[PDB]
Amino acid sequence: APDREKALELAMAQIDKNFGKGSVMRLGEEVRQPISVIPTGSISLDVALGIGGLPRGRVIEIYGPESSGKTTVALHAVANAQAAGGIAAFIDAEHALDPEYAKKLGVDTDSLLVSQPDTGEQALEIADMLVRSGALDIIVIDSVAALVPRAEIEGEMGDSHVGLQARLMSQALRKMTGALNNSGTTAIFINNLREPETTTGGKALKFYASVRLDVRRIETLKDGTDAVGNRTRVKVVKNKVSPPFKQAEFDILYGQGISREGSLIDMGVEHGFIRKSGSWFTYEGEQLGQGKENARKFLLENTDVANEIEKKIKEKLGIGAV
Ligand SMILES: Nc1ncnc2c1ncn2[C@@H]1O[C@H](COP(=O)(O)OP(=O)(O)O)[C@@H](O)[C@H]1O
Repeated sequence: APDREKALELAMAQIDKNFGKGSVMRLGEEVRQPISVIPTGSISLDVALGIGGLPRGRVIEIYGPESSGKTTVALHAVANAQAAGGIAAFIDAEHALDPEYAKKLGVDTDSLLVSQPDTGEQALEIADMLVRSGALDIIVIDSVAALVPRAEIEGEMGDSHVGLQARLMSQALRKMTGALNNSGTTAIFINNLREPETTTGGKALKFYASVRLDVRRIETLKDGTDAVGNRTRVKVVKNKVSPPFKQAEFDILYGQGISREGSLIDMGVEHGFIRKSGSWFTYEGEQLGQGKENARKFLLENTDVANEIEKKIKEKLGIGAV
């Protein structure tokens, strides 16, 4: 009488109809809902997400230690959203943002809303007010930790020293998500997890997110033996719109953003478009140079190649039709 796959498809169906598409899913599954998305600025991370980038109208949490490449992504995400003619807001609570570096990643700074809240309540509340005007495509809150409650800010005693900063973050997200879905704004929270919850407030963010990225630093790019950039490693630990747990890597050169050419090489090799004699890179017969850097340089100067490689890697995977 029983047929496990039949009874299982049925189960899953009911499950998703009760809690939302993606509440349960086979990892090897290949999602075909192309969503609305905001390119991460990293082809690999975009593919890692399985949907081409950050989903729209969702709470995204990008965590990791200082200098791991988080902000940069966050910024690239803002740049891509703006080229699509979208409006961006930046709830700054750290006062670190280097707009000069931002423009370099393609961000139109003169049109970027910025706010520098006095208290945690304020910060979130200002983000909420903006979000629910449906004008914004993306909003970035720098530093989950920085959202300290007002009571703590103003001199207030070690009396009523409850876990209020996390309750703060729960109530705020309880109501913002609603707006975020209707508005379609993607909200990236930047949780610098460094130095019981991930920064006190990220405990409630662990559940409200639709996507959580574990940004980490893994190597220092040198080519020979000198300071150039660093290779980041992102892990999609949570993904409610596609099979989670995938991993993507990329290079961020000092003063520049996520290296396109760099990626192209990586993405290329793992897909046999570009062959890597051991320590020499080549493409369709053409020699790119020894050392990932000479090739990087090669592809930067020979804009024609790279562009056809991007084509091939894209053709094979996505950013296409549906
Ligand atoms: N203001 C800046 N000027 C030059 N390079 C920067 C700047 N900000 C970030 N970078 C580059 O981006 C890399 C990652 O930094 P970032 O992602 O901003 O730190 P975090 O992980 O705290 O967000 C840095 O190692 C550097 O290569």
